[PDB]
Amino acid sequence: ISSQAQLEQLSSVAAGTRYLKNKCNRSDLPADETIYRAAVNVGKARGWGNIDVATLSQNSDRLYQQLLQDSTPEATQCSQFNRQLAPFIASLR
Amino acid sequence: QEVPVLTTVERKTVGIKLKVKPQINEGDAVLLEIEQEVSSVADSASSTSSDLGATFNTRTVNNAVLVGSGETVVVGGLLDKTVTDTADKVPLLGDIPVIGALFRSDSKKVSKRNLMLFIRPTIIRDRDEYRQASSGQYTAFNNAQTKQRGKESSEASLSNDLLHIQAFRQVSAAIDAFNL
Amino acid sequence: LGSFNGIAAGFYQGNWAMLLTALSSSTKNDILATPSIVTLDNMQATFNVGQEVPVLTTVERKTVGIKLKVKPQINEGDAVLLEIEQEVS
Amino acid sequence: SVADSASSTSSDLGATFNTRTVNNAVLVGSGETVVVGGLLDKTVTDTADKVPLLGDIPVIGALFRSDSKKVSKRNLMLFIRPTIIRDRDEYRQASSGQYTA
Amino acid sequence: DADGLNLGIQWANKNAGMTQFTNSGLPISTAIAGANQYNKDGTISSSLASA
Repeated sequence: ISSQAQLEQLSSVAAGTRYLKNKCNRSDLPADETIYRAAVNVGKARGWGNIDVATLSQNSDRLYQQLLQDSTPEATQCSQFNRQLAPFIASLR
Repeated sequence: QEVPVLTTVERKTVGIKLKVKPQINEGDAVLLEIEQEVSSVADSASSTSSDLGATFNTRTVNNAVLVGSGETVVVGGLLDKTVTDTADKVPLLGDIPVIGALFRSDSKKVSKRNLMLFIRPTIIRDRDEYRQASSGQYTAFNNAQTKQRGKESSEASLSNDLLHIQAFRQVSAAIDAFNL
Repeated sequence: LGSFNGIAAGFYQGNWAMLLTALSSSTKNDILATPSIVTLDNMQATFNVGQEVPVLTTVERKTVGIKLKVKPQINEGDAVLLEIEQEVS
Repeated sequence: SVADSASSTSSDLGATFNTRTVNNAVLVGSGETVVVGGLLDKTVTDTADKVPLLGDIPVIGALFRSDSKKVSKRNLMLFIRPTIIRDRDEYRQASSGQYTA
Repeated sequence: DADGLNLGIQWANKNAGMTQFTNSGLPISTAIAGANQYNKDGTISSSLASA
């Protein structure tokens, strides 16, 4: 509840942004490393304790697999995310 | 609510009794022999003679109409003002408006009123067409619901999980958490 | 005196007296009623607004308002027939 | 339900019987959340009174108005959902899971 | 919606006339009976117009 929710929230936005880039034609989004750096920057702006980049990467991978294996139609996933990762996108640009 | 009158008495209902009969004719058209009333009881002060105490304010519509599928339709309408005046003055006096205004005695009042009725159907053929109608409409509910007081809700949220149709439920949730 | 209205002027000079008495009163009242409705031709629609009050005829329900009902018949290209009845009570 | 905070009982029949009553027919797929019936409604009323010609300067004159305002909002939603069950197997999940709920 | 207004005055004099208006909610009777009863009793007595 101290170092877990921060990691999960940043991993979730990084995984969803990578999903959007790879599977929902969001070619305006930068490479995976840049998405990871942007998620770290969101945590830094909030004054959060330093989040390990590699710990963020490993978690985010796991969440990306969950988005991929989900039995949710793609169209629905892309629409949902595109509207969920909206603010984030703004921050990373 | 429901309230009994003395006709030994029977059951009487006061509310919004909206009933209809839909007939789909063309590819897109419908027929609606609708009737309803919005009733209440006021009784600030009224005629009750120790018999039956009741006012039963009501408006009651019924008719039949042809309507296209997705359409806003004016059914019934009323708009009305009502003014009354009361004056009295010692004769020959009060005639100089600026000065004599000290002898008139005036009581004036008005009442204005208006009433409007609208109906709108939508056809639904199969599952697909159903999802938008339900989900969207339900959102229209949550709009006013979550509009003022920001509370977390087991029922509402879970029900939404129904209307949606496990991992996606995790990531979208987490994103939501983040943006508070 | 609890009910009187107007003016009257007291005078006294020895043995006599006199009281003048007058008043003016007026009252004005207006109303307006515009209902509107739609229906098909052959089926009758009916419409009403207003409260409902019971009389002792053990009693029954009685309505007081604007009961406007009609029957529209479209004949020509443009003409109509209206067996309308209503009351403002 | 029955409320009866205060209501019309004339020493006859004491009752309010607040109620909402639905009935209809619908076609529905097996595992599906379905909106059946719905109501949503607000109701506002205002009451003002002031000595005439006064209270007109909002910042200053506010000392002569007398205000009573109130609102009421309301909403109501109905949902149904069936599930078909063919045999024992299909039965176990429905019961067990539901019981867990 | 409903709007309403009213306005009116009234006069009184022992040696002179009397300008009364009942619609107002209070006659002069309330006054002539309010003050002579007041200052007779010294203070209010419930006999006065409950209006």
